[PDB]
Amino acid sequence: SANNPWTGFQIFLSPYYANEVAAAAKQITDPTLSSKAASVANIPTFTWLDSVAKIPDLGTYLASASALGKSTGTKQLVQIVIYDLPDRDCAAKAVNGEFSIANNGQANYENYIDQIVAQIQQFPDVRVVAVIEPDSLANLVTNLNVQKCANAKTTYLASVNYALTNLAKVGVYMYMDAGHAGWLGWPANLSPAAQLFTQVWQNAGKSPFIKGLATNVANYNALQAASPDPITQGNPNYDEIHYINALAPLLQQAGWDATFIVDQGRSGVQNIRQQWGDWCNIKGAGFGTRPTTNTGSQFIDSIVWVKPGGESDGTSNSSSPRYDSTCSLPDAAQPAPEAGTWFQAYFQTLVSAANPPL
Repeated sequence: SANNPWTGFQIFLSPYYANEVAAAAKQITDPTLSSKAASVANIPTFTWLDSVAKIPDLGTYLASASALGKSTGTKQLVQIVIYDLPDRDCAAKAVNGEFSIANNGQANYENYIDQIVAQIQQFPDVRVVAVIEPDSLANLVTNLNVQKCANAKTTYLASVNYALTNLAKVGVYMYMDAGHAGWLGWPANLSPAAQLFTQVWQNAGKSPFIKGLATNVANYNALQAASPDPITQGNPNYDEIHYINALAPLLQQAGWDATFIVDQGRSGVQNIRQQWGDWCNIKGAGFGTRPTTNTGSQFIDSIVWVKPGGESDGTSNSSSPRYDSTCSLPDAAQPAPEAGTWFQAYFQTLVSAANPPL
């Protein structure tokens, strides 16, 4: 499209990820690996607003970005993930997330959005790009047979709508999460997916700030695969570019000339999964293509690092109340700590296996 949110801006680098990476490079013993590892703090990632407790961090990042822009003669851009739906991750094996539908989820999520909007409103010289609710809408395409998802459907739709509608009022550029090629890219899932995303776009008033969709968030697919990963058998859309090429024209026909962003933060190593649906701490993953607007596709505004590689996807300890058995599969790195916390051994391999190399 004409207006790529990233062009003409400097991305604000997460100080939280930078601090994690610096501490990790010190725990890495080999000096050559260590310098490459240390350089990861300079690679832009998304900040996950996975709880209300993270909202004050957003405020500090906006204010820091505003001051940095003035100090360096740049316009700054802060990258966030909206990730706090009630009954979050409905098809997962474990309950996570602070809000529940049965305890005023909708009002509490709305208040979470209101607190985010109230921060963003105070810093109009900082641009914000938000990924909207990974692992939400995609479940409403393929997983309505999952009872938790069926029962969450109206709440997910209403809550995502509230986020889109109100973040648009403060000019946030938004990409709704849209799964990945092995979820919604199956040809038979494309039309149902397009129908859902276009209904969501319509309900939020077709705001031009709703730029499109984010794919491969927290996943491992290639953007452009050299050859199909064996996990993809049966699906001609074996990588993200095939998925996006197939989905984009369906959205265009609805009057939404959508554009896309694609997570590649853990895509450096292909052919590492037994089954395509295995998502948790996949062993042998490497850092992938670094964020860039040089995407190779008319539909793709940016390659991004949404999931911050090195932070766990979930614990492998079956005694944890947060335990999802996907995190104990043969292709999951074990033992693994709680979701969101630092997983040092996993980070070190991401560095060693990076492709292109660091």
